Amino acid sequence: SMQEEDTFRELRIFLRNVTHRLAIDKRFRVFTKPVDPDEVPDYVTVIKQPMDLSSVISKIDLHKYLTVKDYLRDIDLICSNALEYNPDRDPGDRLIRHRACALRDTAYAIIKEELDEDFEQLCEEIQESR
Repeated sequence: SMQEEDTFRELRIFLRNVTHRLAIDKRFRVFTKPVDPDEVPDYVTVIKQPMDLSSVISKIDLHKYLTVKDYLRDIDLICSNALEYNPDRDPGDRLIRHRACALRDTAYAIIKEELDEDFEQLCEEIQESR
């Protein structure tokens, strides 16, 4: 229905806003674009499902997220990829993992404060009906 389409549009608007707020945070710069294979040639062989905040915006605009849960799976993937690709005690690895964790915790904290649970439940019930 039109009302359901309005619901998913409202979802996309919310997701774009959250994603922008993550993308402008200096700590999360490393997560804002896909890894450049020229810079990091073994990346795509170790990490099977790359994800970044630019790709997240593209996916919002492609209507790939019909729930906040779906979105958070991609935020989680950004974080888990960083953890897997940079697992060493070295400070470069530790910094990125700390930032990856902060990206994830920040997204979740925003959503906890700003997403109405009934709005999410509505999205989920529309998605389930399709």
